[PDB]
Amino acid sequence: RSLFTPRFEIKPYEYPELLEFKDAIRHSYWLHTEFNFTGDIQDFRTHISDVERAVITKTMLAISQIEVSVKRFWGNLYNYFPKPEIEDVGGSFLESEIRHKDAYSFLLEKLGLNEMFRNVRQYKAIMARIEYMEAFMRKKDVSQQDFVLSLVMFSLFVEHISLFSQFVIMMSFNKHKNLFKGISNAVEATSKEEEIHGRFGISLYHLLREEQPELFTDEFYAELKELAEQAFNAEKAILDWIFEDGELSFLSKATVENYIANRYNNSLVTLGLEPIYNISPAQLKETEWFDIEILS
Amino acid sequence: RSLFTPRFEIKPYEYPELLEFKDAIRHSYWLHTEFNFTGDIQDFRTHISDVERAVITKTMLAISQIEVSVKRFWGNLYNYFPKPEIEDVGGSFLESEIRHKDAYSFLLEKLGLNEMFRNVRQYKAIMARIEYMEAFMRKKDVSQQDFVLSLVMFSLFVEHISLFSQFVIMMSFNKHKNLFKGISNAVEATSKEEEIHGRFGISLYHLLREEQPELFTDEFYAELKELAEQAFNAEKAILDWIFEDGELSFLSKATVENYIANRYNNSLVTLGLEPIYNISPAQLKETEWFDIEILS
Ligand SMILES: [Mg+2]
Ligand SMILES: [Mg+2]
Ligand SMILES: [Mn+2]
Ligand SMILES: [Mn+2]
Ligand SMILES: [Mn+2]
Ligand SMILES: [Mn+2]
Repeated sequence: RSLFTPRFEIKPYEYPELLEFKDAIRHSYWLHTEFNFTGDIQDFRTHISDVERAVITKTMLAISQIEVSVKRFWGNLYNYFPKPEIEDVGGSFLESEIRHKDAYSFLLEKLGLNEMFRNVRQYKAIMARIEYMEAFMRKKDVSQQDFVLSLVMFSLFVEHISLFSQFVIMMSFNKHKNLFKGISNAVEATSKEEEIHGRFGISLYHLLREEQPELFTDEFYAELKELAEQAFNAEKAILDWIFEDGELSFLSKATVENYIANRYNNSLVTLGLEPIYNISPAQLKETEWFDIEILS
Repeated sequence: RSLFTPRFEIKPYEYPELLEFKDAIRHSYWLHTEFNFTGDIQDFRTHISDVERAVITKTMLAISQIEVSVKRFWGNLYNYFPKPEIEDVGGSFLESEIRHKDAYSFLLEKLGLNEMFRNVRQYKAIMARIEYMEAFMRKKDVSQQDFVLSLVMFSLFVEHISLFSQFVIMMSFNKHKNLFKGISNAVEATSKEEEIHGRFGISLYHLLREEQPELFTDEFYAELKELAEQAFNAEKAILDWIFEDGELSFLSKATVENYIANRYNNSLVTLGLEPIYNISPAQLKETEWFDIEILS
């Protein structure tokens, strides 16, 4: 049994447990047309302060900078792991990313953000994210080991963390102020699907660690740690930018930073590595409603 | 404007009209778990003749030989036409083919046809189909002209013709005898999506004819006609095989042949070529109910 070995016949499956990720993404299926964003537009116009409007503007630009794009990694995974069950999951995930793109493209239009988004790659903090996401993928085609590192970084640090500070910010407006219910619904649906995407990569990692332990060298983990540090520093910079004009009365920048730092620790621990950030349990209690909503 | 030219920015779309095929396939979305097949299994065991059982067995094997496979052409289209709107349609189409695969894999298992399907290449007519489908694709990466020929043959023949004799056969049991209602519903839903798939390819053909006329040489059309004839001969052989133990009391082989010969003529006319076959109006009237059902 090897993930890298092509298999022509559909059945019997070699990795039947992976099909649960296809079942999961079918259950999570959603389209933005299931929500009416009229109340969100009203909220953006007259129910928030200028400080809050600046936060929401930059948070939605940051979400869209990932979601409003062509995302083909999961759809292409079969080229590296040529298994029928890999294509079943990867192609279903790619379609889910089309649905996400349509949702956030619609929201950019409705919030009047198209012009700002056209220039989004101008913001220094966005450039920092682009830098690490490009670094994550740069060598994916060089070797099996380099591909596996790209897969791990994408699954555990992009899919499970990059957008989550923005997801928490947007859903916090609904939790604390009963505002932006439509965007809260779209963000919740998106979060659940990104959780599924990253968990697929975690399963692949555990399989790969058993099948080809020689890929997982000291050098592999040292580079992974360096890349994860670059990613966290960039997502902190995104938070500094989002809150540059003032913080929210109901959710501080530090609390959001603590939330994603805990997710970096969790990803490192999932990989077998040590956690490195000192987490506030009190601030985690402040945001734990989000994890209960997304995962329960 | 050129389909071969990469575009990075999502909006504005260069080919916004192609997004209607994404809308269409979202509207047609279905899973086989929406249907109860228990009545169909009982029908297969107890409510049909030995002649009818042979027809259904081979017809379901023939549908499955295409549908129960790894089908990546639409997902890979972006590699050749690197447009966001192409990925939107192609990725959504690929996911629809995963749903088709799951439906017919389920029906193979429920009808006890797994072992027959494992040996489906023993059948001469199936080998004839494999041969033309391989011929359609084997040069797709040699040149732009070869890729477009593969795209045209896949669109106008594999998606619009290959399975449709089998779709008509399966839905005819419900139409004339109120049997196999579950499979009728699944085949109807499959037919609607294959219609959408082929229509997308037709739209691409018309665009390419205008943008890239240098591809559509006398030699291109000569090779197209040769491949189309090879494919139609093979689908006639599939029909001969499906009915070789006897024809149905309510639907003759000639009537089904006439139906697909008309579709074949129509694909040729769509391409600007002459129709090949004389078509019986009376037999077309016998199967008109099917086109009404699919096109509603
Ligand atoms: Mg909920
Ligand atoms: Mg109907
Ligand atoms: Mn997404
Ligand atoms: Mn994702
Ligand atoms: Mn299909
Ligand atoms: Mn199709």
